[PDB]
Amino acid sequence: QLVLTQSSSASFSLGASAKLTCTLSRQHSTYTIEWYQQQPLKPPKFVMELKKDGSHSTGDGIPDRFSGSSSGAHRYLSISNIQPEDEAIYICGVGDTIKEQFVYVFGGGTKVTVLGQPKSTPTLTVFPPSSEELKENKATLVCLISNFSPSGVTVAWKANGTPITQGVDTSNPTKEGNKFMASSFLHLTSDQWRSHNSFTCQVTHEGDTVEKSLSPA
Amino acid sequence: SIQLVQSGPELKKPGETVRISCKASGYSFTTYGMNWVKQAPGKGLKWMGWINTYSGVPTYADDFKGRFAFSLETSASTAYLQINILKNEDTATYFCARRRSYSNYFDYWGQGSTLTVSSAKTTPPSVYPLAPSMVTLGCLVKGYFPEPVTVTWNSGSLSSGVHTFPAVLQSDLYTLSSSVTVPSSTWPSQTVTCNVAHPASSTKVDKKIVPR
Repeated sequence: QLVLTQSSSASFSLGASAKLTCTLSRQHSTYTIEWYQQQPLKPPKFVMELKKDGSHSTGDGIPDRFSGSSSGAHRYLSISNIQPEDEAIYICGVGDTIKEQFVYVFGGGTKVTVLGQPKSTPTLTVFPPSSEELKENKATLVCLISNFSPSGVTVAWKANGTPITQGVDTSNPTKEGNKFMASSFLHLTSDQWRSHNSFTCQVTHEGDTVEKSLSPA
Repeated sequence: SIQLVQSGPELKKPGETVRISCKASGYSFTTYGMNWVKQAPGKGLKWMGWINTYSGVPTYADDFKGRFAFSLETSASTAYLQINILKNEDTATYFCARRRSYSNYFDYWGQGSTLTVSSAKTTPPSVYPLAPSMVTLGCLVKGYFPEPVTVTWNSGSLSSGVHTFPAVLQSDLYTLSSSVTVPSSTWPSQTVTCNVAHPASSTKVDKKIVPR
């Protein structure tokens, strides 16, 4: 009947004392839990073991700004002076043994974002279709979006300054250094590429829009 | 210098069977429990159970009682996860993890094995060169299935200034782009090549970037 409850997301200001909560099921309020940290395309990594009295031991690769605290069924992971590198998903876990049978349960995980970082406007790099793709009667236009922070953007495309939505696919952002990047693709036929005066990648970031265009001519 | 190294990505059709492996090195395999953990795309971790590496006795979490089988080959220091009668929602990255039991925690993890369960066919990428102080060159890795692909530049010798972007997915085909930024004085006088690997189709593509 083991249950671990975690909020799905949390945000903290850069340099603040951040606190994440994992809550045990009532009947397991005295249990020792484990915290894990996970980044994109990587396995989780142990952060610390945390007991009901708040005592804790921290893992390989964890700096001492991380600490644990406890109150009742609640288990807290605190990060002093939180840094952008601390953005990750934090997952709590708990084990038990029941009639010689081991059981383990993970919480849902909490995605942590660090706010209050220096803002940075996107750089756009655009590429026309290759001659190789055009020979296959297709044209993919590529818009690489880089050097931006925070991570939220919206991307639209225009053809001769008019909205085009069919054939647009935009990636999620990923973290490079402390900033972010994403890509957007406009899939056309070769005839569409050849028939327009311009195509424009339009990126909105923090409510401000930047544009870069391709001219088939 | 303990490591857990898993088998590569796999694409399987619904109803088929897959066997994923996890090879331990740097310690005595039979002295620590090996656990299995499922992570569906965009979802949390789910403990599947564990296997006693001495006795070979598996323990399954309730949601994994049925189609799942843990086994061992102790002489190869390897644990296996077999999933039978595959379902679409078996699509996930599966991790093996060692448990130590001063402390109780998962102390070593495999890198993950990404399983895709789909009726769509394996498709190698089409790779296209992208040409226009610094210049940015690119490669478009178009229309592959399943994930993932890896991209390097000049066989890994070009690492600074490389950005590989997340894939997009549309109608059972993924596409991504990778870029490298180099001094304009060095191109095209010095050749630049992207190297793309698509493990699930056992394909490798080199593409030289030449002026358009």
